[PDB]
Amino acid sequence: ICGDSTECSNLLLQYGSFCTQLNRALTGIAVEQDKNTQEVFAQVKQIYKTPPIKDFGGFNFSQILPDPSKPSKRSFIEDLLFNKVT
Amino acid sequence: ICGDSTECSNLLLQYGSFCTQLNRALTGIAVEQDKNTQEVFAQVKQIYK
Amino acid sequence: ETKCTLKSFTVEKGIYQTSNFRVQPTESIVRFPNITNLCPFGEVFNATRFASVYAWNRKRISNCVADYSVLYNSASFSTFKCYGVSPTKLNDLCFTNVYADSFVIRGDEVRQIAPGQTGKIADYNYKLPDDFTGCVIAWNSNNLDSKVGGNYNYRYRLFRKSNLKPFERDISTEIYQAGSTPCNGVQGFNCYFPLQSYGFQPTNGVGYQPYRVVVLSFELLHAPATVCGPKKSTNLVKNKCVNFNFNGLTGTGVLTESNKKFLPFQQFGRDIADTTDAVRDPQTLEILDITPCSFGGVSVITPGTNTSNQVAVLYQGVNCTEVPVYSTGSNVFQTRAGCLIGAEHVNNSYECDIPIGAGICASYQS
Amino acid sequence: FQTRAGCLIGAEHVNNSYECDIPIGAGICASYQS
Amino acid sequence: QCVNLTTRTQLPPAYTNSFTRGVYYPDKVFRSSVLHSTQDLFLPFFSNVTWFHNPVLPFNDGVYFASTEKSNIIRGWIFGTTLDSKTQSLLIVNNATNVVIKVCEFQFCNDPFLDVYYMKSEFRVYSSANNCTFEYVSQPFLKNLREFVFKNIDGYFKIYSKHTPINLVRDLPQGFSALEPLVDLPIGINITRFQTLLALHRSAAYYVGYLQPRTFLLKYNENGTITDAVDCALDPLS
Amino acid sequence: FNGLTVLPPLLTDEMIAQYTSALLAGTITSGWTFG
Amino acid sequence: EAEVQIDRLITGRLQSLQTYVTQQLIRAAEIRASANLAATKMSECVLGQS
Amino acid sequence: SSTASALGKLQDVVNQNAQALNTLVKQLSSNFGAISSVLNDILSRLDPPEAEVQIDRLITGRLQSLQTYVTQQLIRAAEIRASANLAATKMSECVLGQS
Ligand SMILES: *[C@@H]1O[C@H](CO)[C@@H](O[C@@H]2O[C@H](CO)[C@@H](O)[C@H](O)[C@H]2NC(C)=O)[C@H](O)[C@H]1NC(C)=O
Ligand SMILES: *[C@@H]1O[C@H](CO)[C@@H](O[C@@H]2O[C@H](CO)[C@@H](O)[C@H](O)[C@H]2NC(C)=O)[C@H](O)[C@H]1NC(C)=O
Ligand SMILES: *[C@@H]1O[C@H](CO)[C@@H](O[C@@H]2O[C@H](CO)[C@@H](O)[C@H](O)[C@H]2NC(C)=O)[C@H](O)[C@H]1NC(C)=O
Ligand SMILES: *[C@@H]1O[C@H](CO)[C@@H](O[C@@H]2O[C@H](CO)[C@@H](O)[C@H](O)[C@H]2NC(C)=O)[C@H](O)[C@H]1NC(C)=O
Ligand SMILES: *[C@@H]1O[C@H](CO)[C@@H](O[C@@H]2O[C@H](CO)[C@@H](O)[C@H](O)[C@H]2NC(C)=O)[C@H](O)[C@H]1NC(C)=O
Ligand SMILES: *[C@@H]1O[C@H](CO)[C@@H](O)[C@H](O)[C@H]1NC(C)=O
Ligand SMILES: *[C@@H]1O[C@H](CO)[C@@H](O)[C@H](O)[C@H]1NC(C)=O
Ligand SMILES: *[C@@H]1O[C@H](CO)[C@@H](O)[C@H](O)[C@H]1NC(C)=O
Ligand SMILES: *[C@@H]1O[C@H](CO)[C@@H](O)[C@H](O)[C@H]1NC(C)=O
Ligand SMILES: *[C@@H]1O[C@H](CO)[C@@H](O)[C@H](O)[C@H]1NC(C)=O
Ligand SMILES: *[C@@H]1O[C@H](CO)[C@@H](O)[C@H](O)[C@H]1NC(C)=O
Ligand SMILES: *[C@@H]1O[C@H](CO)[C@@H](O)[C@H](O)[C@H]1NC(C)=O
Repeated sequence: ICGDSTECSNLLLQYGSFCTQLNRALTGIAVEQDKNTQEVFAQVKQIYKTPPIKDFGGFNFSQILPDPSKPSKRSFIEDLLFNKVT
Repeated sequence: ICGDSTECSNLLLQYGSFCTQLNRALTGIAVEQDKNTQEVFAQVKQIYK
Repeated sequence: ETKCTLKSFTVEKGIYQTSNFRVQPTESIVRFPNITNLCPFGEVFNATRFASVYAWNRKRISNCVADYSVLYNSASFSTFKCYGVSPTKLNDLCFTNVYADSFVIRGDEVRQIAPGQTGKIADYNYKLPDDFTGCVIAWNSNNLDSKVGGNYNYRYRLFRKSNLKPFERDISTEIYQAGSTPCNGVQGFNCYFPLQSYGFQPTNGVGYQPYRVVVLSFELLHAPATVCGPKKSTNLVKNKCVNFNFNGLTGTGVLTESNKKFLPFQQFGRDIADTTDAVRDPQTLEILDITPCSFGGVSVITPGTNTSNQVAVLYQGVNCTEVPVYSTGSNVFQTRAGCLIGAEHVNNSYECDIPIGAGICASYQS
Repeated sequence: FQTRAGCLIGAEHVNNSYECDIPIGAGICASYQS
Repeated sequence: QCVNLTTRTQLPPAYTNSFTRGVYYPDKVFRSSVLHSTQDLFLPFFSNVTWFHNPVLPFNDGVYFASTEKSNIIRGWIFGTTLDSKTQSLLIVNNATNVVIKVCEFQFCNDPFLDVYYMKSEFRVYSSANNCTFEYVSQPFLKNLREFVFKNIDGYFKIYSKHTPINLVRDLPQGFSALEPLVDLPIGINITRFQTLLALHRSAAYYVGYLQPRTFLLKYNENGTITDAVDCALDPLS
Repeated sequence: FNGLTVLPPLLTDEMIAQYTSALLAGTITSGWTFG
Repeated sequence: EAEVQIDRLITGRLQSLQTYVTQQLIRAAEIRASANLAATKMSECVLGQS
Repeated sequence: SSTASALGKLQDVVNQNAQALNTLVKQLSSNFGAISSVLNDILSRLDPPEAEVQIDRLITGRLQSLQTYVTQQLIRAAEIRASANLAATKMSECVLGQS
């Protein structure tokens, strides 16, 4: 509102406390976003790992399992999804 | 808010783009209503008799 | 600060936002063009003769340095009043296209020079726009514009079909049809001459003595500046959060050399949303750049007044290069969320107690 | 053409019936073939 | 020093398409990679433009004057109300050296001209000039086409210029190019009509269009040069 | 009116009734297999 | 003075319109939630046994 | 890999957020009835007694714009939270067990 002006700050000071509620709403929004992500993804207690030998009765999961070569440790489909969207 | 008055429109023009947002919101609401009806009712691929 | 913001003498474990940090400007810089020629103002003010009110004299002055202090402090003027700019700030602004209009009116018509004013001179001889910006000066001229033999060279328009548009000149003198029949150049009944003379005499009292009135009109940022006030220009400073006064345009930021490719006719570029980005100094004609001085909120991490009374301070989104009261308190750590002072980085990995961000967080042991 | 939603110009009217891609309203819509 | 010209030269009032020419920079603010919408005076797209193959033409509000002149036969311009000493008049001439801009109560006869002898010095365009207002001199303006835009707003005479080689024979090129601001004259004249000057041999194609107030959308490239424009009211698609 | 307008819905009542008829015929004849 | 009077009328009418739009947004969100519930009920209790 | 427009929802959310930010920052360039849109100029040109009126106009306009932005943000966040709850329920019921 003021952009580093003393007079504007002095005039805004007499409008009561409107800015505290404004900042408190945005803070609640941010905390809610973090809680949403945490409660949608953190569903297990330990980190499991696939065995080095992969013989799943003929089913092929190579397209979805992570690729250690890539630094991101993301799968093929995850890379495609990340590249497709801007 | 002006009722076809030129000077009223000119005076309103210096309040920025409040009305574009208001027009956008109502169109969003209408599209939402059509989507609601379409998804609740259209769930069959064909028409049986 | 945390106690004051929470309005409580006790604080539970967590992270809180107290205030915001911002860098302060150090010095100031002024850059004005290579112009020092004086501005002729007494020639139009101390002129012997002024034109009539219906044929008011107009002059355009540019490429000069004018001092408004010498005009304001002079008490020889009867009326000194401005509209758009306070007089004390006139010396601090640089304008272009200064117009000076001079004319002579009567004692009671001084009120007619005003926006949205109704009368006779205000609508039949000279019309002032509603959105006029500038200033108006008036003074008495009885000792020089009044003759014992009577002054009749001073005339004013009296008859016209309608009113006059602002800044419109009328010189046509044709017989007026005040009835329903053509006059055909006959001044009889229902036919009056549009011009009415004056009876300026020294024996006449107040309200009829001759008065000389001039006006000054300006513009606001329509072209490169040409006429400024008395000011001194300093040099240029690179990589410093300072406030600048480039050609009357004031701002605050850090100035850096820019590689943008202007064209010989612009003065200052921008990107979007009326955000000035690069400017050109009049003296050197260099493509500069403007970047806002860094800022961001500050946060405090505490394990609770129940346990201890030592805290850690995080500056959000700020490079750990310009931290400074608590700068030399403890170690400095650089995160993706900003800089952190008062805590020690470790190579272990435990559960998260007080989240900080970017995947890292702190806990109490220290 | 005249429709329950108003008046349409620049579009032809046909007896056929296809899947709806550019909705217009009142149970009718238009598509590019013209 | 002029006489009535017996040879009543006749130039047919041809009409042709304006296409997409007549765009000039509206201000001096550099922008890059941005789409900016602004409302101002402009020549409407795909309008009807008059081609002359030297009468009196009303000035209206604005004039877009184009000439595919060869060997620089076009000389200058005349502006005024009655083109006589009774009223203030404006004259622009582009002679062999630096140009001349003069504002006086110039007196003109029926057919003013410059003329040349085959050293080259002949100047009898007018007959009298008693009271003058303004004088200005700068660099000369001059197969190759020259486009000029004249605007008289708030006592300011803005002249925007652009010259480009052309290889097409007759019709206007179907392309886009901006018109950078060339000259600003801080003199206010109540113009209503204007003329043209020719370098007659003492021993003819030009295009005229008018401006209207409307809104345009302009695209700026990386270097700040306008490369595309759209008229707001020409087509539902626009 | 004073600047307020009402837009008709895209789906008319007849088409909604036809959808309901199709759903009910499918659930009567074929059981739940048609889903 | 017409600018002053028009300004007062404009600010009042604009404020009222904003209030109306906000109420409409809230009501639309509630109706959307109800429609989602109805769609789920149709999907589950009609196309199969629950 | 080949077909585009398969990720409409996330792109729409991003576009809505960016557009809201853009219009919020663009509203700073409106007179709101005062004589100028930049507060530095009105400070450096005109005396306090009615300059303060001008800043009052600027203040009320900008505060109203900020309030509208905050309310829109709250509505959108509520919608996003509902969608996140649905996603969590689907992930618990269809990934960790046969539904
Ligand atoms: C599972 O599918 C992947 C598909 O990517 C197979 O990987 C391909 O295998 C063929 C045959 O050797 C190679 O020509 C391709 O270059 C491989 N593609 C990639 C991206 O590596 C993989 O072989 C399949 N798994 C099994 C056990 O056959
Ligand atoms: C016009 O003339 C007046 C005198 O009538 C000038 O005013 C004097 O200016 C000198 C400047 O050194 C002062 O010392 C005198 O005290 C002034 N006297 C009065 C009566 O004002 C004025 O400077 C002249 N020029 C203008 C007004 O532009
Ligand atoms: C904080 O500022 C320093 C100083 O510029 C940054 O260090 C520079 O980083 C760039 C890019 O890696 C290098 O090209 C420079 O040579 C570095 N300069 C110095 C003096 O080290 C540092 O990257 C900045 N920190 C952050 C988080 O942006
Ligand atoms: C073309 O016009 C210029 C004016 O721009 C003429 O230059 C003038 O020449 C006369 C004669 O010596 C000088 O008195 C003037 O001072 C010159 N004007 C300027 C601005 O330098 C030039 O002579 C003209 N050329 C012709 C008619 O062939
Ligand atoms: C815009 O400016 C850029 C940067 O100067 C130009 O890019 C290079 O310009 C030089 C000299 O004109 C050429 O030799 C290079 O080949 C250009 N690099 C490219 C094209 O990648 C650019 O030409 C200018 N004009 C435009 C239309 O972009
Ligand atoms: C202004 O004057 C200085 C000092 O004489 C000189 O260095 C500079 O080039 C001048 N600038 C212009 C634009 O003339
Ligand atoms: C926290 O407060 C409780 C109650 O006063 C006290 O028993 C406990 O010791 C406190 N914890 C610490 C770490 O001081
Ligand atoms: C361990 O921490 C120290 C600082 O305490 C650091 O210098 C070192 O690089 C770290 N080593 C590893 C393997 O993380
Ligand atoms: C096809 O449309 C035309 C146009 O009105 C109409 O006359 C004709 O009856 C229609 N035929 C059918 C089979 O719908
Ligand atoms: C211009 O007008 C003439 C008649 O005045 C007409 O013949 C011609 O077709 C018009 N040009 C265009 C492009 O419409
Ligand atoms: C301009 O000149 C025309 C005649 O050419 C005249 O009718 C008009 O009133 C003049 N306008 C002004 C403002 O002098
Ligand atoms: C030119 O100025 C003189 C000097 O006042 C004047 O007498 C003459 O009438 C003016 N010329 C015209 C055409 O008005």
